[PDB]
Amino acid sequence: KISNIFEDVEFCVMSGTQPKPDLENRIAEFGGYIVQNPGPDTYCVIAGSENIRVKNIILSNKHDVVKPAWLLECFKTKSFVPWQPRFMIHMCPSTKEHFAREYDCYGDSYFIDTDLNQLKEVFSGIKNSNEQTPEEMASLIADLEYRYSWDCSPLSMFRRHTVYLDSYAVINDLSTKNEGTRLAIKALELRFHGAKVVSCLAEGVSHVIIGEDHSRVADFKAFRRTFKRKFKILKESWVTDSIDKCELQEENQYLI
Amino acid sequence: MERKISRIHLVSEPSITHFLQVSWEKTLESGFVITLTDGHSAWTGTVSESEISQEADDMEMEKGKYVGELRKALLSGAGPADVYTFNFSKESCYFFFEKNLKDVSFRLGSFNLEKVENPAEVIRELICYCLDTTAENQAKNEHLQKENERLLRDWNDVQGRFEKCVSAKEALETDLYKRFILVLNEKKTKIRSLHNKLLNA
Amino acid sequence: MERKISRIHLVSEPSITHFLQVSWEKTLESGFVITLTDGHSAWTGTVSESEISQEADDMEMEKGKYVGELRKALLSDVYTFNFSKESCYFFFEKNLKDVSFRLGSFNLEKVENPAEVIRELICYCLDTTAENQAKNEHLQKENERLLRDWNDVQGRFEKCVSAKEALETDLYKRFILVLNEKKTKIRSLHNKLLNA
Repeated sequence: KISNIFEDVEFCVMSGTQPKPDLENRIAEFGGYIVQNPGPDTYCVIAGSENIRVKNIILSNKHDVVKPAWLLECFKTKSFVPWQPRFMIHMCPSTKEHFAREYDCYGDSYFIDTDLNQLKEVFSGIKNSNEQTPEEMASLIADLEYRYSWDCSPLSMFRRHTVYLDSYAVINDLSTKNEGTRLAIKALELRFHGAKVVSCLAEGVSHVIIGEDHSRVADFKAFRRTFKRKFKILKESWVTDSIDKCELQEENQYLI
Repeated sequence: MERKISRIHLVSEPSITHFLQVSWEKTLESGFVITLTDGHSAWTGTVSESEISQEADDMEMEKGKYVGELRKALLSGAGPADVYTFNFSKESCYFFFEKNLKDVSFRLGSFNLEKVENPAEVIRELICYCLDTTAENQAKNEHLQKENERLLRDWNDVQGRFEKCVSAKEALETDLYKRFILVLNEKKTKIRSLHNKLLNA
Repeated sequence: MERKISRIHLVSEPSITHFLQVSWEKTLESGFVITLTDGHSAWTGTVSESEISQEADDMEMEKGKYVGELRKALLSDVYTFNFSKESCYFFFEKNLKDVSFRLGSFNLEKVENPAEVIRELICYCLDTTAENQAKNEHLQKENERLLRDWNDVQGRFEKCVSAKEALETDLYKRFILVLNEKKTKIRSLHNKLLNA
């Protein structure tokens, strides 16, 4: 019937059911053979979804398991499309090693420059993981900008600042929060340009930001005599003037 | 216990302003008291729940409707349309007021006023209440105008910041990509060179 | 034309309420008209630009805390008013802690309509009061509308900041995996070099 790129090529389809028998049927109208469990001549298994045979087929390493989107480019190109990482769910040892010569385990070449396209595609198979905390992401990010001189970028203008905004009628008392305030909007601006904003004044905050109420200024300067790391107190208009000229004004203008 | 001072003109007195003060508890329909004055004298009187009902009955007019008309006549509740007319004899002390529609005049109700004994004094009380009234509404205005300013400056300010932030965020992904590609392809320069030297090794 | 209205007492009649009303033209400094009433009778007085600043000269002083002492003392426990209907002399003096001294004193000259004067003054209140009520209503509905909008932009800016935070993290997370793979590769080859 419609082609035989697949003729004399044996396939196991384990998942499915994008549906397990649709694909076996389609394979079958490209000249190709189906087989209920894998064997010494089955070419690859096709893998729509995680599963019992599948999960298991991977745990042995005889076969090499490929996404359904591969067959669908073959069906669409009427051609026998060479395998590309983006296709592989799992690689059998021999094939793994053939592809570890040219490619990363995510699919980036060692030897050929990437691209917008090509890297989007790489990026595109991963979902993470959590293996990462906001505090953690921050430093990693921060050190990479430092490494690469991205640390003056606007959107990163404040990574290195850890800021307490005077948003609580009682310092550090979460239930005294003043809401719907020009200062609520300053927390958003600071965060949007990389700042770490903190609802607790404690050792390690580098900056505290006042607006128009100076009622707690003296508490702050009193707190700060007890700190080791001696935060600055700054006017709200610091943050605006920094963002408006797309780089840090700095601070001694804006003291206190 | 609401009151309501309203300035009028008598048909008898075209140019001279006159003041009507009504007073009640909170309906008008429950009855009300009703001083007139011109600066210089002062007349009073009382109307009652049922006198009102009778008056309406006389006019063959639905009661809400009628009280409608009373509030608008007596409380400065008048629409653009509405023309109301006020008539008083010092001499007979009779007060009546009417509405004027298709060039007819329609009497809306009447009063028996009783000229008042202490004139310069109720005037005093009256015009203390106005000072208090004007001062309250003044101060509330000063406050509302300041909030209006606050609010208008702060809305203008988030609107701009916000939109500048939506642009920057929408250009971010590609931007990161581009920084990532230059870094990875420099890495790959270094891979190639080491690999070739290993070939020649 | 400015103006200002003000309830007072006299020591001459301790137990009741009077009204002083001070009017002027574009400043208190041009000079001014001043009026007093019991609710019944009409008292007036014109003290203008030439003997206004001759006050602070025959006293040698800052017009400053004369002018400003008057306006405190006039335009509204411790000023003190005394007037007599026969002479028309009206004086006030600043009452201090255990001293006392003299501040001001129009030789008024009253007028003939005690009604025309009470008319302008009740009106003033009502006109000024009704004017504010209208504006206060509009301002109040304007301000609810400005707050609604403000609150909406706030919630949309909150989501845009979370989205920007999440977009970077996700994208750095997938970068550091790929970058790492270039450095490990660079390490083998470097080592494997040193060895061949």
